[PDB]
Amino acid sequence: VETISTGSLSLDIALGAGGLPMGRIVEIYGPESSGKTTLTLQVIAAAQREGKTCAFIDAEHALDPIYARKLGVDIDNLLCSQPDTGEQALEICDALARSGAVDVIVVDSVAALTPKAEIEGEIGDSHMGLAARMMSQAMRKLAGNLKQSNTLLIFINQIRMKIGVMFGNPETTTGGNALKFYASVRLDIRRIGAVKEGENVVGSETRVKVVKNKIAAPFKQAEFQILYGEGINFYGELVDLGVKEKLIEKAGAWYSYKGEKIGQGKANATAWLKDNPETAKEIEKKVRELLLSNPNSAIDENKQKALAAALGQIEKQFGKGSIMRLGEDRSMDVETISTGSLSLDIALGAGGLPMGRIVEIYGPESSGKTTLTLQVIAAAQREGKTCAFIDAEHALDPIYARKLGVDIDNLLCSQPDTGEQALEICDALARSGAVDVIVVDSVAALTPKAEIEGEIGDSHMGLAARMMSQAMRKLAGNLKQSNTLLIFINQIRMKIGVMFGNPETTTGGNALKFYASVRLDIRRIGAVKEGENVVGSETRVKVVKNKIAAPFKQAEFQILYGEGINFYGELVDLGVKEKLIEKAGAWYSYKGEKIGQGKANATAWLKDNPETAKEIEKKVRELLLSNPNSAIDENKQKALAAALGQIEKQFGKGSIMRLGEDRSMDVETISTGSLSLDIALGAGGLPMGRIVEIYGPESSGKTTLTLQVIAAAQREGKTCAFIDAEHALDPIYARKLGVDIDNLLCSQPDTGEQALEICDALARSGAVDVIVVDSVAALTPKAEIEGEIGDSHMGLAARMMSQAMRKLAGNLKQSNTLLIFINQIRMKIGVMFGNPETTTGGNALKFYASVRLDIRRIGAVKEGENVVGSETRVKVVKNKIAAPFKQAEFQILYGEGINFYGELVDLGVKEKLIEKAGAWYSYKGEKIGQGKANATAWLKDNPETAKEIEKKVRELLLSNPNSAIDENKQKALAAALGQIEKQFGKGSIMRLGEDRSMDVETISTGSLSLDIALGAGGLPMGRIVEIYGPESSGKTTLTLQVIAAAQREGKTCAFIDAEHALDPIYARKLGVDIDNLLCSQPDTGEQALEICDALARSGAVDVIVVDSVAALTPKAEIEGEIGDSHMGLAARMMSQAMRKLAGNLKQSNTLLIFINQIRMKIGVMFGNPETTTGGNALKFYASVRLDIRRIGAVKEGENVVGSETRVKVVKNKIAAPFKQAEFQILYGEGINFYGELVDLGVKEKLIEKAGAWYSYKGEKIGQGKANATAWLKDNPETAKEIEKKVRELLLSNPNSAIDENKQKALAAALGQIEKQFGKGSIMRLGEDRSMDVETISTGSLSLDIALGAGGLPMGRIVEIYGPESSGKTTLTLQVIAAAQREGKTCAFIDAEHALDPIYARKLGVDIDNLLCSQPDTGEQALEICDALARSGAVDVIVVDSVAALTPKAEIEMGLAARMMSQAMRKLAGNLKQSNTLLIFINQIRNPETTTGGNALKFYASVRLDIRRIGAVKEGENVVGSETRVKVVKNKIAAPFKQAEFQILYGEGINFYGELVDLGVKEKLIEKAGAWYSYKGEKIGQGKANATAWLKDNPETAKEIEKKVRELLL
DNA sequence: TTTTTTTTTTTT
Ligand SMILES: Nc1ncnc2c1ncn2[C@@H]1O[C@H](COP(=O)(O)OP(=O)(O)O)[C@@H](O)[C@H]1O
Ligand SMILES: Nc1ncnc2c1ncn2[C@@H]1O[C@H](COP(=O)(O)OP(=O)(O)O)[C@@H](O)[C@H]1O
Ligand SMILES: Nc1ncnc2c1ncn2[C@@H]1O[C@H](COP(=O)(O)OP(=O)(O)O)[C@@H](O)[C@H]1O
Ligand SMILES: Nc1ncnc2c1ncn2[C@@H]1O[C@H](COP(=O)(O)OP(=O)(O)O)[C@@H](O)[C@H]1O
Ligand SMILES: Nc1ncnc2c1ncn2[C@@H]1O[C@H](COP(=O)(O)OP(=O)(O)O)[C@@H](O)[C@H]1O
Ligand code: ALF
Ligand code: ALF
Ligand code: ALF
Ligand code: ALF
Ligand code: ALF
Ligand SMILES: [Mg+2]
Ligand SMILES: [Mg+2]
Ligand SMILES: [Mg+2]
Ligand SMILES: [Mg+2]
Ligand SMILES: [Mg+2]
Repeated sequence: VETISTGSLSLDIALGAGGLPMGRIVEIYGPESSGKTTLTLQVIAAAQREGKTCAFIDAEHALDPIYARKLGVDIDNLLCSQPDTGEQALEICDALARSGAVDVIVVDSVAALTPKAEIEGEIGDSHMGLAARMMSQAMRKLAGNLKQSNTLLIFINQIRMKIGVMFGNPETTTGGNALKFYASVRLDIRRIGAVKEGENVVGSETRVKVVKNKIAAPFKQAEFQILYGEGINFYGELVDLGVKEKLIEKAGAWYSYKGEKIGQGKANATAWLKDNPETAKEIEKKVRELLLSNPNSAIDENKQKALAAALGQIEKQFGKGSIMRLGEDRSMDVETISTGSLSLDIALGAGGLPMGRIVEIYGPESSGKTTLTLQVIAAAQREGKTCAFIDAEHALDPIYARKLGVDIDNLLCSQPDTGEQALEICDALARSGAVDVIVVDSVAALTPKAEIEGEIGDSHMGLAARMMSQAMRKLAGNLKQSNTLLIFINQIRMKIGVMFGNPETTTGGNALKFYASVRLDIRRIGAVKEGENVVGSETRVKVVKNKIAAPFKQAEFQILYGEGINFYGELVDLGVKEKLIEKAGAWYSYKGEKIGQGKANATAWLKDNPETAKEIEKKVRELLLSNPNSAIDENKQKALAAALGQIEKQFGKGSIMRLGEDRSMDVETISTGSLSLDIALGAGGLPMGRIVEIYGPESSGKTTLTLQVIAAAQREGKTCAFIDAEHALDPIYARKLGVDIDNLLCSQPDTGEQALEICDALARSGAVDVIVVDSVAALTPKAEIEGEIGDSHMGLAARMMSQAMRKLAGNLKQSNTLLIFINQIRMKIGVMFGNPETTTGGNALKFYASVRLDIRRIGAVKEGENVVGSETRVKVVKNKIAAPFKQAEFQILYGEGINFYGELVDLGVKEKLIEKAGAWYSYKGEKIGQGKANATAWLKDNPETAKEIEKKVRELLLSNPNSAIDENKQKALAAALGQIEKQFGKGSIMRLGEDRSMDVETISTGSLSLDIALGAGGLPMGRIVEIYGPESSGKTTLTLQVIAAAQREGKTCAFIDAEHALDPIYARKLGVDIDNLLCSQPDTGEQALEICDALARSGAVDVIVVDSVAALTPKAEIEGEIGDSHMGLAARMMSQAMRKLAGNLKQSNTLLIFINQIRMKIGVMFGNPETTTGGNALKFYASVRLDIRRIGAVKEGENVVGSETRVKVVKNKIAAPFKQAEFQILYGEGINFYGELVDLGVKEKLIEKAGAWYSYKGEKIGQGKANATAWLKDNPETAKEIEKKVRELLLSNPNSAIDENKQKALAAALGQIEKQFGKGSIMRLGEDRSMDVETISTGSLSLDIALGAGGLPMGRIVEIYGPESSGKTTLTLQVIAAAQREGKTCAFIDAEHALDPIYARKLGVDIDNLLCSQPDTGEQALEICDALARSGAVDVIVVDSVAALTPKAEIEMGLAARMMSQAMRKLAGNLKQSNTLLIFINQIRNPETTTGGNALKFYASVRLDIRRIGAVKEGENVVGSETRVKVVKNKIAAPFKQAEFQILYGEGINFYGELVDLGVKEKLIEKAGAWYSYKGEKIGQGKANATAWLKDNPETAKEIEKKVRELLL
């Protein structure tokens, strides 16, 4: 075995034998730009340095001869070949091997070795493993020849992925398995970092692993630097190795050799060795002796004879220039084209993009990719070059291209049908030699033929990737031999599950990375502004890959809209920077002469003096470029025409043509229904044959806007379709907005794939003009719908959308169909920089949209009292047909739509076409109205004059102004419709007007005034409703009243008690049929929602209510600890739930009501700090949202007997929003329905009211509201009559074997739920014993009475709060004592660290059995609570001071609040299922509050306010505290009763004192002055003595107590 | 033969 150096010392060591073995095969592989070619050239250079002869087979067609020279290669003696086919490449290898005159041969890219059959055949033609069998045959033949000539053959290879492998390294290598076996050495090379000169990236930090080795041990590795334009930092290695081997001394930063200092810092020591080559050789020789395992490494006139002969043979076999010395190959010289940006041309090092090469440009949407591309085309055309543009994205604006200086009339342009077609056109144009630059717009849009013909949702895993890989193989050679530049534009995608480095990728696989000679990352970094107006984009381009000069330089410039790259701007900045242009303050000077004040003016001057500009530019280039360069056309036109004729013959008529003459490319627009929006869009409306996205918050007007565009289109004879994926379209409302309901095609699809397949089918028919998809957020993948809630389908919707765009874009353009996608907003978590808002469904839509609109409600339109419309703003956030970032403001008037004529007035006035003198509006001298309202009415009334004004407003304000047949449509329409129905079932698409299942049906809410407020008379069936409000505002109550009303009509209901706080007895009092109410207290939030889905799908349940989304705790959270962060886990759960539920609920006609709680949003001192739990999804999916609030007390003199209540309709999709209802909730009775009826009756003049007397139809019905109410309750028939009339008068939107299938399906779904989630997971409320309320005494009799139920409820949460020393702990210990006295087990969490055990004993606590904990952190305290709850062995737990519950992070805003909120979520369920009472004591901070946030307010079943109101005195001594407790919240009995008792110190609550007072109050104990008597017998004088007597007579005391309880409980 | 592509707030 004999070896050759690799050019790296550490690699030579890693290889064990000191280098690569002669007469063997070697493979080198790695990612793009990892240093494969470089390494290879370094081995060639080292070999040549020793008199060896080398050959380079550049199959990749990307060798830079000048660069090879810089790496020390003898260019003039390097044999070089750029072969046509892979077989040719390998035949040359064999011939060179057999000659015995070549020492090392390197083949650059086996990946580029294309079989002859493949080259000749089309792109997208199958030749399975043809390259593999070719390689296999080559090795067989080569191995023997290489050995007998002692020739080293190095194969460079690229990396590919292996699709379908979910188990081990997914990486592979090209060209099959043969090379693996035949290689004596295999090397894996990788770039592991950057080498930096402060700012500049000057090299690559590199690692090589010896992955296979037949000449020494494998698996050693080398690390070294590749310095650009220099090569392997050899002397760097030498320093490190020298130091490591103790030949070079290193004291701190000082390097020494043999006593003499050689440099400070690695950089300087390296420079010294470079400078002293003799000493370097000495050190190297020693390093090798020390570290190499093996000791390795007429006569030449026979070589030259045989060389010339083999060379002559190769040329005879394969043609003239098939092999030659690199130095003399002119076709190998790098030639460049300007990019249109001066600073980019500088960044690229060589002055522009290289001819005959592939270039990639990628970046986010609207970053300037197409623009840049067109600017390079314009520059090329300006120099007489010929260009072609492949518009695969179907979004090129010819007029815009012209504005950027493109010669539209000579730009070849193609909008190809398939990706293979696109690439076949590229190949054909390349091969012709008549086209100079070709740009392919979006590889992302290059859709494989099989994908286009397949359905949406069919998987074609890496079909585009393998297509691209085949394309590069074929294109690289053709492009070089024609000197044609090919630019690929690419989009960005996210790679999922990557939280390390860069999550960004590029479309179309890995091939392009490798084959690109330059890769550019372009980005918008800011706005260019003319004060107000955004007039351009501030832009940055990074040179991310570079094969013709150093990489990683960057350019910054402006893109000015409608003008292009600000070239002269760059020139000023560069001129100033290079001291060619002088800048004194704001004054710019050239050669002494002032050229302008401010950058703007200096720029204008250069534009004006082109000769001087050229001079400055020439100098800037000389100063800043690192790699500067230095019958004929009638053959071109002949070959061009022939290739063009060929393309048209192969792919049909208009498959390629001059842009200027393609009529189908002219942008045509449709009105949006808003005039100011049409103006904002620049072109006058939305573009036909394009994709548009509209997004914004809930109820911002997305659907409305969309329907207005449909209406306007229909008004012009166009055909429209509406895909209601959100399942929330109101046909009657659509009609009010002027939509032709009877001709609007409408679909409520089952899956997202179905929705998109329908879009495709409608597009392809060519019979539909505009299609709108309502909510991409609602487009649920098939796998997701069939899966369970909580199954993860990470980015399944995203990959679906990405596939859809690919297929849709082409079809929409060729049918001239407008597709509008509505989207919702989501928050992106962990983003406190810029904008936390996003959009659903991934990144594809951003890129493919020609227009993106951000719509927002910015205020209310008011008729004094009534909210009659929404004030609206739309921002044009993306625009491909005119400048972006303009905005529109208009009104949406409910039940009417966009106020188009309103805009017209304002615009008319603004443009001085309509005169406005005070309040009077005039047109052409004639008065048209007083006030905006009347002027609007006038224009509406005079449509001809309105058109005239509108036409003028458009002329004045638009920047981008515009301009058998139907029986084929109807034929194709019917066919596509028939197809859709055959594929997806009967009613899967139909005319809206005739879809009965779309009509809105309602259920009463139990409140008459609410039913009126809702406009439609109640809540809508088959929809989602949300109710939210503060604690005890009446959410559950309202809900139960709707259930009761539903049951009263024979409907079936279910209640999901996630809050674990439903009182069955109370539900009964509110009129609920307890025995038939399905009830569930689920363990996790996913379970709760899975039950909802299952009940919905059964079709046997009519209304379902979920009590507290706030209580819907994700499974991961429940199983995790308290204080574990599950940021937005509940939100993503809710978001998935809505997606699945919406469709099921509609198709079963099931109403789902979600109750929600309120939380505060921290750091918000602007508008409303209130929010709702569980994220944003529910806002969007709810058809009605209700805000309920307690606004006062209903009183029977003393007693609080009900709550005065207000409900605001905060969102409404079935009638106008923002109306409100006010009614009473009477405790233990419910909503006072007949009360409302009286008030409404009187208000509507149906019931007469003379003073206090109420009359109906002449006959007196009662004196006072109370009695009139009683009368209606008593005469139900008359009440119905009055109610019917009140509804007719006040509703704005009035409505209009069978049960044995229900019971069969119900039982089945119930059986299923129980099988899935365990025994008692759902049952009838009436028979659930675990739901009954059980109580524990508080230790105070009067408190037990105040609580109504006789004490605190087991399995619930209780809060006690009050000032310091008010008796909180005491009370708590008394409840513990009472519990222990009954054999219960108690625990005390002393977070306040202030429990006195001796005192607890005095209050009668069993100290020895009281579990006690003084926890370190709040999370620990609560984790202990949870653990004790879950054990089921503790009966009552008290936590002393939530105020003392300090979060873990704090012992290192609202951290405690979010902790408490998480705790309640987890505790509520566990406490109920163990029947454990948890009491929280709280402190005070009405200006009073409580610690630890809002959660506890909501979750407490009882809240107690305790207060010291005076002193108990033994003459002198204060011996106790006089105490008052108010029941401030109560879920088990009426609230607001109060107790008063004494706390006697060292004794506790004075129980017998209470007994006296109660006894006296109830007339059981007689009190004559100061004398107390029982049953005639005197028991004491003064309260003190009576108390002592009862204490002394316990039997009598029991008797009195028993009676007091019977009377007062 | 050879990758595909994000999800979504928390709470005085
Ligand atoms: N002509 C050149 N001028 C300056 N730097 C170059 C040149 N060619 C390559 N480089 C740099 O050398 C490194 C490796 O290049 P190369 O050996 O071509 O990688 P590979 O062959 O593995 O694709 C890259 O960082 C690249 O930018
Ligand atoms: N027809 C047009 N009129 C005005 N501005 C445009 C037009 N087309 C593109 N622009 C603006 O130029 C910038 C870059 O657009 P473009 O080059 O199409 O980006 P990309 O191709 O990278 O998606 C964006 O700000 C865009 O709005
Ligand atoms: N059927 C209807 N009757 C009355 N007003 C409606 C109706 N539908 C929607 N609106 C009102 O119009 C505005 C926008 O509604 P919509 O276009 O559905 O919002 P989005 O689709 O953005 O969620 C809201 O104020 C809404 O309450
Ligand atoms: N079991 C009950 N007995 C008497 N009054 C009750 C009962 N449950 C609730 N209430 C009262 O009805 C009103 C509304 O209670 P609720 O509907 O549970 O409020 P929310 O569900 O909004 O927290 C409150 O005044 C509450 O005290
Ligand atoms: N160990 C004790 N000895 C005497 N008096 C006490 C003792 N502990 C509490 N008190 C008195 O009992 C009353 C209420 O105390 P406590 O129940 O601890 O109030 P809180 O816990 O609400 O601050 C106060 O007047 C206090 O002075
Ligand atoms: F293999 Al390369 F640029 F030559 F990625
Ligand atoms: F790449 Al684009 F609009 F053309 F984002
Ligand atoms: F997008 Al919506 F109600 F339809 F907020
Ligand atoms: F929402 Al509640 F008591 F049920 F405040
Ligand atoms: F002493 Al305190 F609440 F004030 F326990
Ligand atoms: Mg290379
Ligand atoms: Mg583009
Ligand atoms: Mg909508
Ligand atoms: Mg409730
Ligand atoms: Mg205390």
